[PDB]
Amino acid sequence: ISGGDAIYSSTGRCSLGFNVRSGSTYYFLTAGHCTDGATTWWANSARTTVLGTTSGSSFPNNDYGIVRYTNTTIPKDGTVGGQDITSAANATVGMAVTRRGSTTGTHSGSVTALNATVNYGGGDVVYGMIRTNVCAEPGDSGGPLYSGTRAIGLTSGGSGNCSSGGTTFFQPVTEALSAYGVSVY
Amino acid sequence: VDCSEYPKPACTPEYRPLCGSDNKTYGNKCNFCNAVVESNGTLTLSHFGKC
Repeated sequence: ISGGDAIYSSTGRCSLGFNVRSGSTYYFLTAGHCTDGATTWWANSARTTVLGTTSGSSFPNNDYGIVRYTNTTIPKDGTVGGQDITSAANATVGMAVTRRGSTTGTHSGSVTALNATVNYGGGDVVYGMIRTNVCAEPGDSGGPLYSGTRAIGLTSGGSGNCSSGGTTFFQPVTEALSAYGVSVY
Repeated sequence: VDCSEYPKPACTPEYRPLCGSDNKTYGNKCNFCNAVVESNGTLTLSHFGKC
């Protein structure tokens, strides 16, 4: 299982952001909006391959969550699709980024702005977000935003679509790494 | 589903599908409600789930 792949909660489907860990404990990161109110995660629609359970959730205000892996056999690739990730960095305006989601696959573009505030309504406001010209569609939540071998962010949301084009915002991955003490591999 | 609070400028892309009167599956309520607005109220809900 890698970044960009589907993940299933009792409520719907998201995307695995990045495979991370602390010591010998592995977790995965995804969107806070996916982890809020979800307990267990499964690797498939049938809900048979159990992945693990929610250890943390930060949404709204931020948009990151973490899931402690409980499946011992599932391979936990430290990649985004075939793509290896070695470190993490902070987005910069003009940075070329790539997103991978479980509905859309891989789409490229660049960072158009930093620290954007996005209001999803009903007090769901998030802040400190990476703005990009990359499209994303339902199902893509929590996917990875990378730049070559660097982890940059987690798909939070936005507007438009992949056919007509759109705007997507990403939550910096470093904030999430630091909140939980985990590191990418 | 109530689309009064729409349109909404941005939507989280969590996948919880709905079926619209246009036989198109909308990924979630937010995508669904913004389309209903976009159609000037023309679009409705056929049922929950994929079409």
